[PDB]
Amino acid sequence: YCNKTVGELGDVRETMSYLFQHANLDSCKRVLNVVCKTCGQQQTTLKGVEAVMYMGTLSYEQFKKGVQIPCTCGKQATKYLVQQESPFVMMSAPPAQYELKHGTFTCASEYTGNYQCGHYKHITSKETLYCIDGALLTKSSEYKGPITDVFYKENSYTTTIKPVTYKLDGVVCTEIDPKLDNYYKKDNSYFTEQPIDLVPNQPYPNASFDNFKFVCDNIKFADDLNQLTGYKKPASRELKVTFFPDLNGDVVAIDYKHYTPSFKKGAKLLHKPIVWHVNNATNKATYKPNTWCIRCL
Amino acid sequence: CVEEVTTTLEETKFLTENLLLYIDINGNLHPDSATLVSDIDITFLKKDAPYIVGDVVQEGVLTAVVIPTKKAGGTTEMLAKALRKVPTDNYITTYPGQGLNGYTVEEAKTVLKKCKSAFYILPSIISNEKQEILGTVSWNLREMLAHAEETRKLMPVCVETKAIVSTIQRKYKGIKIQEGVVDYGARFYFYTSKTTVASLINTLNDLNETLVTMPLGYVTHGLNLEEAARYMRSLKVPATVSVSSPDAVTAYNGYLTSSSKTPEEHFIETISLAGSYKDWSYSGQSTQLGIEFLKRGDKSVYYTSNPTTFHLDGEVITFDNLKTLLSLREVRTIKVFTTVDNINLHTQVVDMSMTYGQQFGPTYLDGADVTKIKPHNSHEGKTFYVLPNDDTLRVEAFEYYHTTDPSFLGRYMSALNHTKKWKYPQVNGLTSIKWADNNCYLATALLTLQQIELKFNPPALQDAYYRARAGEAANFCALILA
Repeated sequence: YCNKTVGELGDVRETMSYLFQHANLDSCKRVLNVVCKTCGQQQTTLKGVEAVMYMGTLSYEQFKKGVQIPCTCGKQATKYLVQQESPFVMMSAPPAQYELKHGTFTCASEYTGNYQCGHYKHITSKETLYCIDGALLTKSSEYKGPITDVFYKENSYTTTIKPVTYKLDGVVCTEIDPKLDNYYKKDNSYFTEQPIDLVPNQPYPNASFDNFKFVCDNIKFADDLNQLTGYKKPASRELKVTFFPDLNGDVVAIDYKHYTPSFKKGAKLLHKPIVWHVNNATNKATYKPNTWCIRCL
Repeated sequence: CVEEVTTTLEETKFLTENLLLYIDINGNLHPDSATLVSDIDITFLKKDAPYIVGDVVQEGVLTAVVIPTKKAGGTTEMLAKALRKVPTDNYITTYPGQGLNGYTVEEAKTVLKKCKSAFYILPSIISNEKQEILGTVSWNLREMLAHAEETRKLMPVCVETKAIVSTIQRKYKGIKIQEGVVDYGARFYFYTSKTTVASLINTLNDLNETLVTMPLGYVTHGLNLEEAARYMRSLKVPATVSVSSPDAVTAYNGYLTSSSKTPEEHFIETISLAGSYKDWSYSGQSTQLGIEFLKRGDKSVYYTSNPTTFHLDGEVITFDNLKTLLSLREVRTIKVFTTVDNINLHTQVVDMSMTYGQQFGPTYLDGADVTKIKPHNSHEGKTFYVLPNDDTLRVEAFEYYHTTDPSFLGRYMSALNHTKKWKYPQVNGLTSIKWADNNCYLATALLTLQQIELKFNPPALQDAYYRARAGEAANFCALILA
């Protein structure tokens, strides 16, 4: 059936492929999922012919976790397999080394030789790892060497590993288990950076500091805030500032240690605007966030 | 002056060759402005970059204004003033803020009306025809009154708010305060605190007037900001919301962000964020016939918006029907073993939506009742037993065994079947058990019973102890555990 002659060299892959062609395993099912960074994700379903074999050194758990493949768009894509209704799955690849122990796999075969001459050995487990080389027998509990032939046993398996797709203010990206909860979500869209969960703030576009007055018991802090605004009489509106944890005032003073990436655009505690202070005073590292927060006001 | 023309760009250039464009802070053209001057060099826009948020760039017959997007933040009258920074002349431009900027068509038209310049308008590629009914701004009371006066909108004011009423009288001198409608520069409506928020909302709906008002209940009745936002969403007429605290404005914006789009587009966006729905796979790509929807197997779905309807294999299905069909994909199924002689080959397939009892009836597993318990993943591949109900048999069992448990028999049988799998050798004439399922204390109790004087009231229990001391410890242990 292989259409070869006596003494002719052969490949285990093609022999097993022909055997499975003449075998009867049509009821087997295998479903795989492919995830790309930007373009999109796809689902792949395979029948018994494709389910039995795959080209790679991946084990069962390695295939479950995911594989790396190049996408047609030039980016790198992630592929993983969680589906099985079949007795076994076979894995093979170009030569490489592997380490295995008793109970971690079904059986494996070893090949060591040149392109025109090679030797084949198989490993099987009954009580421990057993290796047979023709009339020779080897028994051990652990083994490590250049092995590329994988056979695994499974009845049926299915879990809930799923990809996630999200949009970043103008761009749709797909990732596996992404940290999207750190962003802020509007309806069904996320914002640029990742702050702590807080109400966003919006600065004035190309506008001035609106020429409003700051009032506080800490007169030095209020004067520093006014200097941040470039205050000139008369005042358009007046607001009062109170220090944490006193939230009764119009504005709340917050220590710079609570800075978050979104605070470069604006900062908020509750619905009221907030200001930054160090040692009950302003400094440049707080002057810039205070400038942006006043631009929000 | 605002006028919309059906002529092409070159034909409209006959009226005026000046063009008005929109760019970001870095000078990058917005898609409409980018398509308008795609054949002309755009480096002069970025020549003076970076700018402040809101600026104007002019060169030759091309005019541009820097505007932000609502994703980062923006308001209506600030955009109007930014456009007012442009010198007053005749220009050809699209509606400002359309597309990615997030501004609606009505807001753009109002902004253009506020501007002193005359504009000739061409249709935008991405038009925000759907109106954002609720919008929060940081403008103070005087700016709110100026906006209401310029747009001729009505502002309801509660007379109990002494500071706001005093400020209104300070700006619009001579106005009287009473329960009535006053038209003096801006449009005013006054009412006492006795009027409920719901009654005020109903009155505003009856008037059908466009409004610029404070969040109802938050300032006038002491309600929280979320309740005010919900009440304003209950209001039908569009309104502009502002408060003295910009942080409250940001909180109101965050409230408005959730459930912002229409239900069909909101559902599509939710599926896109999830990237799937139960077992479908979302694609979200555009084709010549329609935009793609979630896909399962080899068949894909496509939708066309306004009205949002879905297409599948040449058939059209409504949004509600498709959503209802997708919601019914909670079918979780498991395969479990069932038997009577406990050695035969028999298998049952059960769904995880319902409990074991709802589908089959009285069922137990290793002494644990599963009749009123919904399965999970770890229950796959387990063995179960089912027995009908008979009160007379249970009464007889109670009479024999002196136990009132109605579920005793099923748990006892389930435990006995599992315990029969074990082996019980002996050491020094005393039973020994290989360690399994934490049987150490059970073995210790067995050893204690083997050495002490012991009698029982139930004859069945006494016979079971007799058999256990002879090596048939499985049944006795099962009875003890039950």
